[PDB]
Amino acid sequence: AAALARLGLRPVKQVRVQFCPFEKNVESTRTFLQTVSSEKVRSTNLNCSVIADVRHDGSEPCVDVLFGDGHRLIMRGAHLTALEMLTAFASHIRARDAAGS
Amino acid sequence: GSKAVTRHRRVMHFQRQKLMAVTEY
Amino acid sequence: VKTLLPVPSFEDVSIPEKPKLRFIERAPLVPKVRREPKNLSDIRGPSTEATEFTEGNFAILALGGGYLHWGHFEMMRLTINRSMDPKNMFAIWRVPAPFKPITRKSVGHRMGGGKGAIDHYVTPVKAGRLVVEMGGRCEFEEVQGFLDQVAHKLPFAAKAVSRGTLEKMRKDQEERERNNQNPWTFERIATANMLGIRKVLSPYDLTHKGKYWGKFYMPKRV
Amino acid sequence: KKSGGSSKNLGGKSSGRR
Amino acid sequence: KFTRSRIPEKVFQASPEDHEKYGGDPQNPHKLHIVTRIKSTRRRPYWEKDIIKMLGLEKAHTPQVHKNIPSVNAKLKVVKHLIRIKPLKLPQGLPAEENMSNTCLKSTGELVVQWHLKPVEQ
Amino acid sequence: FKNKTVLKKRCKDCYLVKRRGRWYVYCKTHPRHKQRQM
Amino acid sequence: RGRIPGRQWIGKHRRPRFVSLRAKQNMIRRLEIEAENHYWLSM
RNA sequence: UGGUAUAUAGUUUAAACAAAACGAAUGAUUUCGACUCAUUAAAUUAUGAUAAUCAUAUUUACCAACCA
RNA sequence: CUCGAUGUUGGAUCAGGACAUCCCGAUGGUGCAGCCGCUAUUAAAGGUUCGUUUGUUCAACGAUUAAAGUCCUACGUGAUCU
RNA sequence: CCCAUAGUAGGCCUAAAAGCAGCCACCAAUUAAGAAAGCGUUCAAGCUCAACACCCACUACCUAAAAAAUCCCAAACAUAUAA
Ligand SMILES: [K+]
Ligand SMILES: [K+]
Ligand SMILES: [K+]
Ligand SMILES: [K+]
Ligand SMILES: [Mg+2]
Ligand SMILES: [Mg+2]
Ligand SMILES: [Mg+2]
Ligand SMILES: [Mg+2]
Ligand SMILES: [Mg+2]
Ligand SMILES: [Mg+2]
Ligand SMILES: [Mg+2]
Ligand SMILES: [Mg+2]
Ligand SMILES: [Mg+2]
Ligand SMILES: [Mg+2]
Ligand SMILES: [Mg+2]
Ligand SMILES: [Mg+2]
Ligand SMILES: [Mg+2]
Ligand SMILES: [Mg+2]
Ligand SMILES: [Mg+2]
Ligand SMILES: [Mg+2]
Ligand SMILES: [Mg+2]
Ligand SMILES: [Zn+2]
Repeated sequence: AAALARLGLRPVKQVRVQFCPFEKNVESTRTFLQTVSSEKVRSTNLNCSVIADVRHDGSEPCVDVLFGDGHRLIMRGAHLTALEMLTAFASHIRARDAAGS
Repeated sequence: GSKAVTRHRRVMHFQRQKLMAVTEY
Repeated sequence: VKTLLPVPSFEDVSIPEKPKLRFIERAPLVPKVRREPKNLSDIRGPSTEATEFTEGNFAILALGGGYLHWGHFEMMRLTINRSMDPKNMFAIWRVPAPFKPITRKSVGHRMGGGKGAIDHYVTPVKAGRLVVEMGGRCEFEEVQGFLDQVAHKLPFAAKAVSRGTLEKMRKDQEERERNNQNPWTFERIATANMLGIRKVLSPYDLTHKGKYWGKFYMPKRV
Repeated sequence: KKSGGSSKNLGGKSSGRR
Repeated sequence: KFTRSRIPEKVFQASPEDHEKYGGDPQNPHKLHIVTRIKSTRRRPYWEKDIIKMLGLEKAHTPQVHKNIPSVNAKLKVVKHLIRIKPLKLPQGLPAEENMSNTCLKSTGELVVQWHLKPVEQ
Repeated sequence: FKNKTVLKKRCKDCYLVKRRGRWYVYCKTHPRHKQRQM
Repeated sequence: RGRIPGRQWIGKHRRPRFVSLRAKQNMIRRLEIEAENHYWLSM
């Protein structure tokens, strides 16, 4: 949360996390949500929304990130760690922010 | 020569230096 | 559930009325007139006094022989009295005040012409002696910091210890002597004068057993 | 150059009595 | 000061694990010695130089035979760092009058009374 | 820097790093904490 | 460079001498002899 | 650079728990004053430790010195 | 060590070397805004003034300089001088 | 790594003393967090540590340097059975 708060969710428009709790491959996705849903990150951009939609359809978890520019980032967390998902998430923040300005 | 107690570590006789080397833990 | 543990209680401990270290005078009350020989064997070998704890639990251990003058006592006193808590700590001297006179000739004079005049006084110290003893409602980790700071400024090899570390230090050395796989030891050879080795040794080496060389102490020697 | 004082102790030159 | 050395008595007390290493018998002690100087008397005290003369050890690597008795042993304890002590063995026994000229002292310490100088038929 | 025989960190942002065969102390927050092994 | 003040093997500042491996073995060989001398001088 | 001395009212000067002196004020005195007497105010180079004695650096004084 | 002799101050002449760098070069820190400075790392290729009094080395003073460096060399060098 | 709400600015002293100039106490809310261990504020604010939760940082606590003057100074080598 500390590393992601220094950067800030400035370009981000919406973030959506969907996962199936009973499934045994959602630890990564639930850890990603624990930081992004922190008061440090959420404070940087109040306009930026953060949504969590729980499901029990036996489907895989995904993280969908909507940006202001219109570009989208999707990370399927079944075989991705929170750090990998967070790292990729940060890299896109830096690139999209520079493109806008 | 030098006294038995010195501010500096005094060099041993070679026979003693060998003794200390054989009698090492 | 991080497992918590009981803590020691020092409620049963008492603090004296003057916990701080008393002042040490440069010279004794009455000045001495009879000049003394160098007598260097007062810092040579192990100590036979002040090797055990009396009141406190932490101390500064001497790992070598040397002489202490007034400048050393002031450094120990100020550094300790400043860094210690008078309410929960107390300290005492385990060494007497400077009493051995040290003569010195005037600058520019040649050899001869008698003996010099008393310049200053010192306190002889042997290896294995306690210099300062501390205690009170405190652990060793608290005092160990500034006691080692003091120990590093002393003219000999010193180290802060406790009733436990000192005991462990001694038991580990006994373990080394017992499990030593070397069949040849300094004691066995010297006492039996094997190889005529007593022609390069000293009579004191029969008792020091190779652990001492002048004023220096070697703890790794068995 | 710089002169020095003398010793103030005299005597003590007796030999052993055997 | 450098002086003569007093060797403690406990030094000369064989332990049980020493008899199973050198092959001696405390009950049946050996009668004679085989002493041989293997060190120089130079750079040693004069009282060690004199003992070496009394024991007939002037020339080095020259076996001399002495009696295993306290008085002789005492002199050996003063120069025990200049010599090599070995017991005299008599596999054939004491030399007879007819064998005095057929003897030979081997390096094992044995005194053989029949020096034939011929391969063993065995 | 400042040549020191006993390196020591002076804040939480100081970090040890071995470079060019010797130990250094770097600090981005307070560049005066920089030390070089002597 | 590399001066030893004064004479090499005397005085306060001498040339350091180090114990080789055969010097150790040579001394140990002597000790084993004299240790067996103590055994035969004990009976 | 070296050591050796150094410091007290506003000044001047014995001594550190603060003494006297010039000057200041005050009365007493005189026709008014001076003198004189009495009274009053007024200080310990400043810093750290012993607890008021050693140190600490200043402070100005004081003599020292390439060499043949 | 040298007295059946190793000529000793300072200067002139020619300088060799060390770096513990006075200037010139490259860097780190600063109670470095800048201009000037303090401090530390690295660097010995090149350079490091003329005068008044004093036998002077030093020192003081005058005018300058990017700077007027610290030391060793039998207190470098008298079969080269003074 | 992670994270921090509350009786309450405890009482007294103090111009002021609010966890942190000093003296006294050092109890208590909440699953959990010192009447505060270290910075900081004129006093306050403010940043950390000890707490809970998460889950394995799942360490060492035995030593810290080096420079002179003619020109560094044998050459070299980690692996074929201790002679
Ligand atoms: K020391
Ligand atoms: K020498
Ligand atoms: K001469
Ligand atoms: K307060
Ligand atoms: Mg002597
Ligand atoms: Mg006499
Ligand atoms: Mg006589
Ligand atoms: Mg020489
Ligand atoms: Mg009238
Ligand atoms: Mg001649
Ligand atoms: Mg340099
Ligand atoms: Mg030059
Ligand atoms: Mg000359
Ligand atoms: Mg000439
Ligand atoms: Mg509270
Ligand atoms: Mg209050
Ligand atoms: Mg308070
Ligand atoms: Mg606060
Ligand atoms: Mg405060
Ligand atoms: Mg408290
Ligand atoms: Mg914490
Ligand atoms: Zn720092």
